Amino acid sequence: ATKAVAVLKGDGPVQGIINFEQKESNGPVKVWGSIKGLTEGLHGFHVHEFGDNTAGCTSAGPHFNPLSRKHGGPKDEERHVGDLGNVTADKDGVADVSIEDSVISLSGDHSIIGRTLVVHEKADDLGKGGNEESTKTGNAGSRLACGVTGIAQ
Amino acid sequence: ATKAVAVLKGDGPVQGIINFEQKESNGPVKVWGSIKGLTEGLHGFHVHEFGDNTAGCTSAGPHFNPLSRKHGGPKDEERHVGDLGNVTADKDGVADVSIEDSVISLSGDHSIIGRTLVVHEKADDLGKGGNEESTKTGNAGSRLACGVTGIAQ
Ligand SMILES: [Cu+2]
Ligand SMILES: [Cu+2]
Ligand SMILES: [Zn+2]
Ligand SMILES: [Zn+2]
Repeated sequence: ATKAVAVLKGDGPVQGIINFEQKESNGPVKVWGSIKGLTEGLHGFHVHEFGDNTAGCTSAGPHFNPLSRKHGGPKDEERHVGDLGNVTADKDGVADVSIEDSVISLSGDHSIIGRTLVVHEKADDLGKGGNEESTKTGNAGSRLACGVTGIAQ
Repeated sequence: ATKAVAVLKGDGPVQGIINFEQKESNGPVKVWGSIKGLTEGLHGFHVHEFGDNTAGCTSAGPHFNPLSRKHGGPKDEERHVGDLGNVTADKDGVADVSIEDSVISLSGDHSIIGRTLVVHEKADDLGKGGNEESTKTGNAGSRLACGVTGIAQ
């Protein structure tokens, strides 16, 4: 399996380790791990275009979007490659992430290797919020923690 | 030109930003930037195999070595792909890095995207130290700071 990992860090208490596994290069990516230091509820969760951490999470740029589409949820045809939707933190502040996605890859043009995984302040509205922002970022708000996605063993 | 960047951090004071530019795939990669908080002198500088920051610099693994060769200097035919040799810190603790290398790439099999750049405590002996450690790490010692190499604009 190609395997990857992103270690999320930010200026606040949010931190975690997200694993990626893709046993077959033409199959889906499994995404799992823990994020702690979160407020309870839903948090936007995306792969952004750049693996650039020179100005914290800001320099990651927008959502990874090689096909130049509008923001959506991961179940939508109209989405960014990087749109993984939401993760859910429990009342103890821990999101135990478990996602499977067939649009991102660990190889090829849709590869997220060397790109930044970001967990956001608020819920991703999945492009249904009735404004321009909904259609670019899902209104998920500010970037709480991020990590460059790296090749793992 | 693909571009990449690594932001180096560790537990101590060592930190910097390293840029990569490769105008042509199969052309040389230019490597430049600045690392501060170093002791004056030579410091080993390598791309390691994994972009895995879960246990700090230790989980980056060994030098990036897809051709299974012995450790060397960047001018040697017998080297690891990740062997970028030494960088030099002036008396104010700053290494102004400026390197061109044609063995690493920002794409293909020798791509360092998603892999960890590491700067070391001691000088790399470029595989000429006559012990077993020399042919693996160059006796560069401990890992002061590291960063996952990410895609930049
Ligand atoms: Cu995002
Ligand atoms: Cu090294
Ligand atoms: Zn999006
Ligand atoms: Zn080496």
